Amino acid sequence: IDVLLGADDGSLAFVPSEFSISPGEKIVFKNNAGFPHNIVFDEDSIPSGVDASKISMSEEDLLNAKGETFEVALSNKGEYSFYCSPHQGAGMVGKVTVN
Repeated sequence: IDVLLGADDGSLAFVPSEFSISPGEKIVFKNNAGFPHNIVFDEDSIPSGVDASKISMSEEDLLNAKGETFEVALSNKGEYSFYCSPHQGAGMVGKVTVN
């Protein structure tokens, strides 16, 4: 599934922000608008036993250019909360469910 970072009107959102995938389905996060952006999984808000480091950007890492992507595949089932660190307070947050 593709997810935009920034809406086409410049809104600081993931599009989509809430979505479900199957195990080992790839997510491609694509820099769209209002970058730089990143994708961080909340270590307190992912399935038990998952290593956030394996699936997230560092807080300090950025995608700086239009069309840069970060791709990830999730295998454990459950709910995963993520956010964009520089824009978290703006509400640039999301949740994926692996079912």
